[PDB]
Amino acid sequence: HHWGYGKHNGPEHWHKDFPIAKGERQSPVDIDTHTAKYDPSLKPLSVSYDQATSLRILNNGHAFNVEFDDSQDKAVLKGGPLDGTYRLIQFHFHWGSLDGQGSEHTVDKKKYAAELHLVHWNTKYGDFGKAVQQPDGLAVLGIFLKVGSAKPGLQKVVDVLDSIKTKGKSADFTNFDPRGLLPESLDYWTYPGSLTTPPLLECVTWIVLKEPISVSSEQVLKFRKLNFNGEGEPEELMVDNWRPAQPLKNRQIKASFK
Ligand SMILES: [N]S(=O)(=O)[N][C]C1234B567B89%10B%11%12%13B85%14B%1158B%12%11%15B%139%12B%1061B%12%112C5%153B%14874
Ligand SMILES: [Zn+2]
Repeated sequence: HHWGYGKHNGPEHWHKDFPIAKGERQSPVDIDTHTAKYDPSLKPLSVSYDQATSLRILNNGHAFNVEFDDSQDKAVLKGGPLDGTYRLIQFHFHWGSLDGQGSEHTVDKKKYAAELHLVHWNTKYGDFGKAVQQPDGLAVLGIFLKVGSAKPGLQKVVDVLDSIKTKGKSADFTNFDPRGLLPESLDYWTYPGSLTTPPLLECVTWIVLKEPISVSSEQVLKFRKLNFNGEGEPEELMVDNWRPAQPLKNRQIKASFK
């Protein structure tokens, strides 16, 4: 009986194995745009993905992960609220069964069709496993997806999903450029939070871009053809793999923009 997104193992059950689910800095959250305050102390955000080296794409039974070589500083996030250098390790998405749901963060209670998480770790801690044990160990760049025009830089991902339909399947995925998944604007909201999946560790500086990217109906439909189950098991479509908004508690969301 492991964790997932169903009635019997979903978000409302996670706290039994992972008591930090009811912690003081859980993610995601609703971003109330009128309560978020512009912060002049924020430095410019630097997304440096030119040298990124993708390796593989994996269906882990919860989402698909595009993994990167993070054995040197090649694709890095710095600036904004961050002190130091954070290395890109992987990205993945959360999405819905319908276009009106799928994001984890919400904006004035609005749910987007999906949300992209680019996961980075603070190089001062030497490895990802050490980083997740620290309050400032990770920086996750969150980008909302809405349905409209196709995102050309997403299509290479979309076209490999056939090869990784079921839990445990992986495919080589070299030379993928994550720059093609970014919107024009780097305007963002930031707050201290957590991983939104077990182990729900309170180790993340969240940076959520205000500008969504647009993807086509056909693109998101292909996400929805993935499977939570393993090969030769009854088919359970990989949809609605999002955690809902959690209590903000003693936190302020800061805006990079006026
Ligand atoms: N939505 S999230 O990025 O907070 N958490 C997803 C994951 B998957 B697995 B590792 B990988 B890295 B860590 B565990 B799980 B946690 C981050 B990725
Ligand atoms: Zn995520």
